[PDB]
Order: sequence, then structure tokens, then C-alpha cells
Amino acid sequence: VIDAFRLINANMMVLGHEPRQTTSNLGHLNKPSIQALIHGLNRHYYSITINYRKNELEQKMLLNLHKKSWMEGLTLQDYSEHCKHNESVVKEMLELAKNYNKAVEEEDKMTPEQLAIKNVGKQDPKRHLEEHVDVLMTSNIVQCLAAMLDTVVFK
Amino acid sequence: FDYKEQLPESAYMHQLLGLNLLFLLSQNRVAEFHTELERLPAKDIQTNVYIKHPVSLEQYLMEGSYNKVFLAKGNIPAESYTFFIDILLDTIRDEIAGCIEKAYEKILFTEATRILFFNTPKKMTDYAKKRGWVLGPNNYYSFASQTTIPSTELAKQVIEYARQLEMI
Repeated sequence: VIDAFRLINANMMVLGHEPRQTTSNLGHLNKPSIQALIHGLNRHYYSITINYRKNELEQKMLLNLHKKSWMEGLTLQDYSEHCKHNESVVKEMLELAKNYNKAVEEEDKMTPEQLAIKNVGKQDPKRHLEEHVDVLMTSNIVQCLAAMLDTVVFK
Repeated sequence: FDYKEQLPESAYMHQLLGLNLLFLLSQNRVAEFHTELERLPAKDIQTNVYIKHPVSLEQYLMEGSYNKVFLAKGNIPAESYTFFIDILLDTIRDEIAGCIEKAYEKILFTEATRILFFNTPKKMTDYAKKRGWVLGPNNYYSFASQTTIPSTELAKQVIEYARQLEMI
């Protein structure tokens, strides 16, 4: 959120003039905000459109941000921690499977409030089960591939 | 098989069909053997000797009953079956030798002769030279010559899992 400004002249705005010349159709910035309009936009000052310069060279370093070293790329997660994580996540998956069986049962049974007011404040077994399967499957596939690549490259 | 009716069938038909089955067995085209065998009527397959001997011989070969396969050489319901049966016996000698290779951590000679169905030590020695054996230093053919993670293939499979998950 950033905006450029220059001030309108009291002299002109009292002596009936628009202190901007509309040669182009570039006056469609964002439909100026109500905050600016009530705080004095279009009366005492005007907004100037803002753009940015792209060099494709600074962008390379900005992309290098978030980058991980090949150490992290090839590292294997602690196998004991991985096994404990799988055990735990499968336990929550078991409980969510019980709750999913319960929910699917009493889902078609009645849908007056099932649309929006049957999950607020209550856990969604289907959603949490999807989250658990996604996370655990990602972890396991990634670690398997890492282990195999390591077994070969570091031979 | 084509001209059913308008023809009275030939008594030699079943004999010659059995001979064809013997030929197919000798050349080791088992699929075609079974396909043609299915053409023979049920009771013809079950009772007629000419169609029973070929099917029974295949049954024995599949089971491994090489003794009864050899005794088929004496059975020979029609003498013309000898030609297609001799080559089958030689191939079966090879198959029996393969069985001996894989099994029999150690085997002797005097009994290996009967096992391979040979009748002469000179034939035994020639056949051992074929392929290659240790000749029985203590009269025992000791052909007892009995890791590596498929990491590449497993990585390919796991990448396939990832791609099938992420093309969602």
C-alpha cells in the first residue's frame, strides 16, 4: 500500500479549475479509497499513479531469497522422528475416521442446517483427514525419494 | 473340421489328429496344442486313445512325470508316433537336466544315470561335457553353484506417485 501525491491549489479550486489535465485515460488508479476521500483527496491534493522498474537482475536475488542449500535439499529427516510422526498422524487419522463415519451417517439424514451451520464450532473429519493424508503422504514420498537418491549418489 | 455333414468322417481322423497334437507337443507350441485340442469333442478327448495319449503326455510333462513320459515311448498307441516322440524325449532330457541343476545340492553318477534315463556311462560323460559338470571327483556331480537395492526403479516409482498426486 503506497501512494504518490501533490497538492491542489486553493486558488484554482476556488477559481473554478481542475488542477489536472485529462489527456489520457490513466485516471483509473483504484477508484480512490473512502479513507483518502474523507481525509482530503481530490480537494486539497491528488494521487499520482505509481509503477515499478523491473531489471530481471535484482529479481534474481529476490528469487534467491527463500532458497535452500543442497545440504537441506538432500538431507534425510531423522528416521526416529519420522516414524514417530507417522505413528501419531495415523492415530489422528484413525480418530478422524471414526468421526467421518459418524458424520457421513448423519449428513444425508438431514440437511436443513448441514449447508452452513453443522460444522461451525465442530471439527470436520473429512477436512482434517484430507489434511493429514496430504501432509503424511508428502513427507513419506519425499523421504523415500531422498533415501533412494542418497543410496545411489553416496555409494 | 470344415465340411461337417456331406462327409461321413474317416476312422483315421482321430489318429491323425492325435499325431498332430504330438507334433505340436514336440515343437513345444503349447498354446496351439491346447487350442487344437479344444476342437476335439468332449468324449473324443476323454475316451479315444489317439486323443488321450497326447493330452495325457502333456499332463505328465506339466506335472513333471517324466517316468510316465518315457513309458509313453513303449505305449505309442500308433507306431507312427515314434518320430514326434523321440525329439520330445531329447527335449525332456534337457528339462530333467535343468531340474537336476537347480535342485540336488549334490548328486552321484550310478543313480543319476537312471534319473536322466540314460543307459551308458559314455552317454553320461558326453552329456556332462554338454553344458559342463565336475565329473564327480568323489563320484558326486557337485553342481552346487547356488542386496543391490533397486534404488533407480524404486525412485522412478516414487516419482510416478508424486506426479500422479500433483497432476491434480
